[PDB]
Amino acid sequence: GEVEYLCDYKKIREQEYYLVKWRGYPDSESTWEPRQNLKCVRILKQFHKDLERELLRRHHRS
Repeated sequence: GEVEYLCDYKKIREQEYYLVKWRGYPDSESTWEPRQNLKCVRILKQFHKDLERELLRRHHRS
């Protein structure tokens, strides 16, 4: 299975999950996958940096 891109992130409650858009599936077929299922470290880093910037934007608002 190859991750094309990550769509979202959640943590319940110790366990982290990622909404994964799979290569060869349409966008609406993305599925939630626990961190250990995934090998795509570059994509994870880019995803996290992107989200970090958005939370920082929000932190500054306050």
